[PDB]
Amino acid sequence: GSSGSSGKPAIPSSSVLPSAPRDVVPVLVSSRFVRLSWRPPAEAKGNIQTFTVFFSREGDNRERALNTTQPGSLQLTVGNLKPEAMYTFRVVAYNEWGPGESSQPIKVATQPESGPSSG
Repeated sequence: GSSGSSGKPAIPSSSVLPSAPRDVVPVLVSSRFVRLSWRPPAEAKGNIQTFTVFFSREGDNRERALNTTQPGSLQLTVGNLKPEAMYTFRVVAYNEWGPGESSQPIKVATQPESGPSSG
């Protein structure tokens, strides 16, 4: 796994930035959506607005971005996915400063939904 080669000038050395979240694990995965649960960062260094969760289909390079969590919850359910397909979910903390350390990219295979398989 190697992808990124990106960066901006005058950027903070992940000092006053929030530490990467706990290895996000697929507590609950569905055929259409996939829920994820992770622990909040102890050192936010300011005030966190929300958590950004990415998701992309196998092969493809780009990915969407869904940021929306409850007031006091680090759980976010991502829907509108494709069944019988490997997806790569991620998690990032966006605080006053900005996006701190990026979490580890996980791979979850959606559950089989009315698969075309001939028996």
